[PDB]
Amino acid sequence: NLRSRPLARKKLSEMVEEELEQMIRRREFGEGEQLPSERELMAFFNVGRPSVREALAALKRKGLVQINNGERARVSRPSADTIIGELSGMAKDFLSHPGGIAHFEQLRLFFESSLVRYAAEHATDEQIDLLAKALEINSQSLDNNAAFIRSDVDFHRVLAEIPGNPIFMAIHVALLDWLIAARPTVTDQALHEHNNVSYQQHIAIVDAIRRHDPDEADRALQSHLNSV
Amino acid sequence: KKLSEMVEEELEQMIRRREFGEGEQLPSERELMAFFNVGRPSVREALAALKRKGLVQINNGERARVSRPSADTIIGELSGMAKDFLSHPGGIAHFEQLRLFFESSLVRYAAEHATDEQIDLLAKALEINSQSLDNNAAFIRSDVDFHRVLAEIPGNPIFMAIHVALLDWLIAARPTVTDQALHEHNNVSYQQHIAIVDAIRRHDPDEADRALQSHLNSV
DNA sequence: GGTATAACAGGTATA
DNA sequence: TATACCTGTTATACC
Repeated sequence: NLRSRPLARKKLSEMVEEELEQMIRRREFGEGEQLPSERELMAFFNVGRPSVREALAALKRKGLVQINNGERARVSRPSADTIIGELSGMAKDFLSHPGGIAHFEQLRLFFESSLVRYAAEHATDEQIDLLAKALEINSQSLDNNAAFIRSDVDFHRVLAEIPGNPIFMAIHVALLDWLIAARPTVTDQALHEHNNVSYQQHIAIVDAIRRHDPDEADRALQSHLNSV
Repeated sequence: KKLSEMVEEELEQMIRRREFGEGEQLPSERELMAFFNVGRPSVREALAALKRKGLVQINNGERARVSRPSADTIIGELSGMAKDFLSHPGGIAHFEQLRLFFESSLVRYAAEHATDEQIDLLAKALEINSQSLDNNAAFIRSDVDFHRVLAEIPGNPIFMAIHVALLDWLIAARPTVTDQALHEHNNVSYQQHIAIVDAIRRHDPDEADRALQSHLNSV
C-alpha cells in the first residue's frame, strides 16, 4: 500500500478501495480506461489479485466504473439510471400487498398530465412534426399484435422526450418497465377496439394541443386511463 | 453472463418471500454452492453487495441475518447521488423542475374529493404555520409541515416517501441558506397559500396552479 | 475442530 | 493474438 500498513483484522480491502477513491477524486485520471489492468495495480500495491477484483466490483456497484469483457474499467459518474438500478428493491412489496397498484397508476397519471400540460403550454413550431410523424406511423392498421403496443409506447416516449430532461426519460422508462412487468395473462380479446379507441384519443389529444386547450386533452387522457 | 447477479437476485427474492425470519436461519453456503454449481468468489461478491445494500450483517465468521429498518440505505443513496453537481451547473434546476411536476399534481387534486374533512385539517395546520415566528427554525418547520399535510391529502404512502426524499435531497444539495431573504420568501409563500386555500374552497384549480407557478418563479 | 480469508495456477470465450 | 471470467487446489488465525 506504499505506506507499510497491514490492517489485516480491520479489512485491508477498505484501505485499498479508499485509496483508489482518493486517487480518482484527485483528478489524476481521465474518463476512460486510463487506469491500469488488474495485474499492474496488484504488482504496484503488493497485494492479492482477488482483492483488486473485489474492490473494482464494489466500486462498480457504488457507481464509479464500468466493465464489460476484455477491457479495463471506464470511470464515469452515477447517472439517473444508476439510482433506479440501485433502487427497485422494495418494488416487489408494493406488488405483493394488495394496495399500491392504484398508487402507481395515480403517479403515472399525474406525471403524464404534468408533461402533457407542459408540452401544450411550451408548444413550439418544431415539435409538431415529431408528434405528426408519430401519429402517422401509428395510424395504419398492418399488425394488430404487439406491434401496436410498441408503437404506442414509442409514441409515449417521444411525447415524454419533449421537455428534454435526462431524469425525465429515465423515470419514464422505469415506470413503463415496472408497469409492463405487472401485466399477467395478456390476452387478445378486445385489443383491436382498444387500439381504435387509443388512436381516436391520440387524435383528440393532438387536436387539443393544436387548439391550445389542455382541458379536452386531460379529459381524453383520463378516459383512456380509465378504459385501460 | 455473470453468475453473481443471478444468485444475488435469487437470495433477494427468497428473503423477500419471508422464508427465513430473524436470526441465522440460512443453511451452510457450501452446499448451496454445490447445489447451484457456482463459484466461491461469486458468493463472497453477493454477500458484499448485500452488506453494501444494508440487509445482512457480517463482522467476523458468523452467519448473515435480516434487516427490517431501511434508514441506512436511504442516507447511503443520498450520499451516493448528491455528487453530480459540478458537471451540470443549471441541470440541478431540472431536478427542481421535477419538484414542480410533483406539486402541480397536488393543488389540482383538492377540488376532486376533499369536501370538509381535509379543509379543517389544513386550516388548523396553517393556523400554527402562521403563528410561527422564527425565520430559520419555525418558518422552515411550518413550511415542511404544510407540504406534508398537502401531500397527505390523497392518502398515499408512496407520495409521502417521494416528498420526504425530495426534501432531504434538496437539503443536501443546497449548501448555502439565507435568513433575511428567506423571511420575505416564506412571507410571500404563505401570502400565496392564502390565495391557494381560497381557490380550493371556491373549487378553482386554475388559480391555485397559477399561484404555485408564481411562487416557484419567485424563488 | 469449524469459521472466513488468504494465496496460487489452469482452461476458455471473446474483441 | 491478447484479454478477463470461471474453476481447480491448499494454508492460517480466531472462537
